Parts: sequence; structure tokens; C-alpha cells
Amino acid sequence: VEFQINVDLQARYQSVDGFGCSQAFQRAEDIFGKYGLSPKNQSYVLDLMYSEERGAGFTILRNGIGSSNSSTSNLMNSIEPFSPGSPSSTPNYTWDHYNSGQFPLSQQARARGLPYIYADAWSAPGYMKTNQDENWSGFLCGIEGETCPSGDWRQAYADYLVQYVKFYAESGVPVTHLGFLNEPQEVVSYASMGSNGTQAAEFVKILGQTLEREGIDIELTCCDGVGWSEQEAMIPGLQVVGPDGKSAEDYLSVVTGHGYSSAPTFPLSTKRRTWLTEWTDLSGAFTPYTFFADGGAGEGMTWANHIQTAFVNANVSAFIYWIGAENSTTNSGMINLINDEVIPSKRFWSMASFSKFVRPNAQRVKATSSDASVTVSAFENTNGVVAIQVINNGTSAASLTIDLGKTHKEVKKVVPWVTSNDYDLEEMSEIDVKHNSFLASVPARSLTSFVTEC
Ligand SMILES: *[C@@H]1O[C@H](CO)[C@@H](O[C@@H]2O[C@H](CO)[C@@H](O[C@@H]3O[C@H](CO[C@H]4O[C@H](CO)[C@@H](O)[C@H](O)[C@@H]4O)[C@@H](O)[C@H](O[C@H]4O[C@H](CO)[C@@H](O)[C@H](O)[C@@H]4O)[C@@H]3O)[C@H](O)[C@H]2NC(C)=O)[C@H](O)[C@H]1NC(C)=O
Ligand SMILES: *[C@@H]1O[C@H](CO)[C@@H](O[C@@H]2O[C@H](CO)[C@@H](O[C@@H]3O[C@H](CO[C@H]4O[C@H](CO)[C@@H](O)[C@H](O)[C@@H]4O)[C@@H](O)[C@H](O)[C@@H]3O)[C@H](O)[C@H]2NC(C)=O)[C@H](O)[C@H]1NC(C)=O
Ligand SMILES: *[C@@H]1O[C@H](CO)[C@@H](O[C@@H]2O[C@H](CO)[C@@H](O)[C@H](O)[C@H]2NC(C)=O)[C@H](O)[C@H]1NC(C)=O
Ligand SMILES: *[C@@H]1O[C@H](CO)[C@@H](O[C@@H]2O[C@H](CO)[C@@H](O)[C@H](O)[C@H]2NC(C)=O)[C@H](O)[C@H]1NC(C)=O
Ligand SMILES: *[C@@H]1O[C@H](CO)[C@@H](O)[C@H](O)[C@H]1NC(C)=O
Repeated sequence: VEFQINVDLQARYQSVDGFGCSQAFQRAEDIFGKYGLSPKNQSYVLDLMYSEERGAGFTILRNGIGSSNSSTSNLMNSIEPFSPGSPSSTPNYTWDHYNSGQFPLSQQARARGLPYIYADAWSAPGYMKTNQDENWSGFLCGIEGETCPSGDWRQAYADYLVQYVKFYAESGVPVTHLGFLNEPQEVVSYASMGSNGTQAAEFVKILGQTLEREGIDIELTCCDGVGWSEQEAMIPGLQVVGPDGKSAEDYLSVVTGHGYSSAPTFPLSTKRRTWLTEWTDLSGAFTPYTFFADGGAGEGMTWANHIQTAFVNANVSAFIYWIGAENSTTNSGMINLINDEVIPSKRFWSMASFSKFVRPNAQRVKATSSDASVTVSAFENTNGVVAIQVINNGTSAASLTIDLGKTHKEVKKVVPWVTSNDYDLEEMSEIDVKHNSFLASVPARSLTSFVTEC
């Protein structure tokens, strides 16, 4: 045996909620033909993203709760664009059955089986904030240390987020996960809003209490920090048990962070599930076809490794890329649209390799490799399908011996699915398994998903 891979289904780790992307800042409109995409390719892109059989079967869609009072440039417009005059005044809410294209997108994703919709606000509306502006950070009026002459807007913001979730549910598209901050560290020209851990915790408790009063069942998140270390720094604040004997962590279902300022390479110190909720290559490079060339930020293998590391080393339950599909020739999205043209990147195919076979409620299980040139991850689905991801970073093909150890069902067949410079997500011939062990060659510089049958 040249390379030994051992999988142990009796050594079990975190659950998986899934994989996906956002179509925020009007990028959902691109999929529906804003820049000339044909009806054929609109349907094709939705199948690539959300069909388990025809595509990646993404299971999480992250939508923006818009803060803007218009839909100019790439703004996401708000359900409450204009101040009601005071926090206690009756709000005027507008529902356009659109949400910058994210509503019809959510309908199309759900039609193809998508279970999880994560609605996240980048900012409260400007009139609820210290700077009276959705932009350039600022704080929710009434949060600890941040008073405003117009009064305390904390309950108004909670009621606003509840009303967004209600419009979605009433329109047949329930939201499963809810967040109220994005990158609270960042002071930027676009929708942004500040909070440290204790300021975030204060609002988590108000929002959780509001949802419980309304009888709405939804998973709360915090805080989409700009990097993994930056999110870790907020967790002590979320864990402070207040006078009432509750922490923010008691109300939270998921702790969320981004990969930009620091990558998900270590476990966060929360007792909750964690999600990597945004990450991409923002360099402005264009790397659609490269799985491996020289370790560029946009290469397929870079992203296969980011995903594998997030699950094995950072203990995440989900991985959400930034934009799925957009009219651009950069690496910001997984799928480049060029008017009526669809170019799925190797970053897309790396995501697809995981997402297609690691279905919601899968559990990560122990998987080891005898050699640092081959890195491995493994998950058992609730239907018993085992999906093993192998990255071969050798310059030659690697002959693997893969032992599945002790299992309930004797495994009889396994199917390899390959992603490389030569292959997108290519199904290879089934391999016969004997005594829960099999041999497989994997190409140089490749990702292979080995998927067990029945
Ligand atoms: C599989 O094994 C291979 C080796 O065989 C490893 O490859 C090396 O991968 C690293 C990254 O992990 C590579 O280093 C990075 O290269 C990037 C691309 O560089 C080229 O293109 C850019 C942009 O045009 C040029 O600027 C540059 O001169 C090169 O022409 C760089 O963009 C990266 O830079 C960034 O990160 C560094 C380090 O943190 C920062 O200092 C920089 O400022 C910047 O943010 C980086 O240098 C390296 O080139 C690869 N070597 C080879 C021989 O290919 C893989 O890592 C390995 N994969 C796995 C998953 O283990
Ligand atoms: C829907 O999206 C499709 C996918 O993008 C569109 O089809 C593509 O249209 C472009 C023109 O905009 C064609 O581009 C040319 O490609 C050739 C090279 O061709 C070949 O190699 C590819 C890659 O493996 C292969 O799939 C092709 O079949 C060819 O063998 C260049 O010489 C040209 O300069 C230009 O780049 C694409 O080839 C074409 N792709 C496919 C798969 O058809 C399509 O037009 C969109 N609309 C509709 C209504 O279908
Ligand atoms: C609509 O939103 C815009 C953008 O946030 C608001 O404009 C800002 O208002 C604040 C407060 O006066 C200023 O500090 C910013 O400079 C403004 N930004 C821009 C780009 O103009 C605007 O007030 C909002 N309109 C209403 C009616 O609420
Ligand atoms: C990996 O993440 C999981 C959550 O997905 C962590 O699981 C929690 O474990 C604590 C301590 O044993 C329990 O009190 C919680 O009930 C678990 N949460 C869930 C949702 O199951 C696990 O601790 C994390 N691992 C590491 C090494 O940090
Ligand atoms: C969409 O993307 C292509 C490629 O970047 C670009 O050339 C084109 O102008 C964009 N389409 C528009 C604005 O119609």
C-alpha cells in the first residue's frame, strides 16, 4: 500500500447543514437575465446551483435584508425605506415580492429542493442609527454606549426583521436562519453597522425574545465577522450570562464568520454550530478554468482546500461562498455570466463536489491519510451514503488503499467523481469494495469525491 486512507464511522464530529452562496446587491437579477442571459441559461444556472441531480444541489441561500431607500446602483431596498418619525410610531412596510431579485431566486431554489434560506442584514435602515446613514458603519440607536436624540430604536429594528421574515413566510418562502449584522468591524461606503461582542449580545436577546413572543421558529445567527479570528474575539461577549441568567449564546443557533481577514483554520470557542458564511477571491483576477497552476487565490484547488480545511480543522457545519453567479469576468462569483454565456469556474466545481454528496444532516467522521501529499475528509449522510473527499497535491497519480473500517451495511460499490484541470465533476467507473476496503488511483493535482452506494 503506497497511500493508506482510514475512515472510522465510529469516530463522529460535527453535523453538516450544507453549502451555498449569496445573490445579494442585485446579483440575483443577473440570473434572471438583467444583462442578456437567455431563458435557457437562466434555467441552466438555477439547475447548476440548486439541482442535486443536474448540478451542485446547494442547500443554503444567503439573502440580504435590504437597508436602502432606493434600488439605484447595486442597492438592496428596504421594506421600511422611510422613518415612521419615532421608534413608537406605527411603521409603514412595503413588500414588493422581489427583494432585489432574491425573492424569485428563493422560489426557484426551493422548487429545486433548497431547504435553508439565511436572511442577513448589512445595516438597520439609516434613521435607526447614530449616523442616520445605512453606510459608513454607525450603531443601532439605544445599544449600550450609543444613544440618539430620536430615541431607542432597538425594538423597532427587531420588529423590522420579524416583518421581513413574515412577508417571506406569507408569500410561501419561509426563512430558516436570521442575522442582523454583517462584518461589524468594517467601516465602508456601502451598507454597514458596528457592534462589539457585548453590543451584538444585547440585540441577540431582544431579537430572540421578540421572535418567541411572535411564535416564530427561526435559527438566529451572529455575527458574520470579517474574519475567523475577528469572529472568535466577539464570542466571549456572546457568552456573558446576564442578570437574567441567559447569554446571547443561549438564543443563538449558529455562530457565523467570513474568511477575508483570517481563514477558518481553527474551531471557534462556541458550543453552537459554526458556519463560514462569506468568502471569495476579491483580487479582480479571472481564473475560470484553472484547478491548479501556481496556488492563485482563484484556483479550484485553493477552494477545494479552503472547504476541506474549514470542515476538518475549523469544525464548521456549513460553507457559503460570496456570489454564486454574476455578470463579470472576475473571481468574485463562482459562475461567470458573460451576457448570454455561462462559465462555471473550478471553484464552483470544487464546491459542487462537496455539496452534491454531503447533504444536510450529514455527520463528519474521522478520516486519516498516511502522506501529507493527500488530504482527506469524510461524512456519513443520514441515508448511510458515505462521501470521502481526497485532494491529491502530488505531481503524479496516487494509488490509494481506502479502508472504511467497521460499518452496519457492508459497502459493495463506491463511485469516484473527479475535479481537476481536465475534469469538472466527472463520474468514473464504480469500484468494487471487499471487506469494506478498496483501491483507487487519483490523478495528479486533483479533487476526488468517493461516494458509497446503498
Ligand atoms: C499544492 O502544492 C503546491 C506546490 O507544488 C502549492 O503551491 C504554492 O501555493 C502557494 C499558496 O499556498 C503559492 O503562493 C501564492 O501564489 C499566489 C500566486 O502567485 C502568482 O501570481 C501572482 C498574481 O499574479 C503574482 O503576484 C505572483 O508573483 C505569482 O506570479 C500569490 O498570489 C500568493 O500571494 C498572496 O499570499 C502571500 C502569502 O500569504 C502574500 O504574501 C501575498 O501578498 C498575497 O496575499 C502566494 O504567494 C505558490 O506560488 C505555490 N507554489 C507553486 C510552485 O506553485 C499549494 O499551496 C499546494 N496546495 C495545497 C492545497 O496544499
Ligand atoms: C447559453 O450558454 C452557453 C454556455 O456559455 C452558450 O454557449 C456558448 O456560447 C459561446 C459564444 O458566446 C461559445 O464560445 C465559443 O467557444 C469556441 C470554442 O468552442 C469549444 O470548446 C468548448 C469548451 O470545452 C465546448 O463546450 C464547445 O462545444 C466548443 O467545442 C471559441 O472558438 C469561440 O471564440 C467562443 O469562445 C461556446 O462554445 C458555447 N458553449 C457551448 C457549450 O455551447 C450559449 O450560446 C448560451 N445560450 C443558449 C441559448 O444556449
Ligand atoms: C436615503 O438613504 C440615503 C443613503 O443612506 C440617506 O442619505 C444620507 O443621509 C445621511 C443623513 O443626512 C447623510 O449623513 C449621508 O451623507 C447621506 N448619504 C447620501 C449618499 O446621500 C438619505 O437621508 C435617506 N433618505 C431618507 C428619506 O431616509
Ligand atoms: C465542533 O462543533 C460542534 C458544534 O457543531 C461542537 O459541539 C458541541 O459540543 C459541546 C461540548 O461538548 C456540547 O455542549 C454541544 O451540545 C455541542 N453542540 C452541538 C450543536 O452539538 C464541538 O464541541 C466542536 N468541537 C470543537 C473541537 O470545538
Ligand atoms: C456583462 O459582462 C461582460 C463581461 O465582463 C461585459 O463585457 C458586459 O459589458 C456586461 N454586460 C452588460 C453591462 O450588458
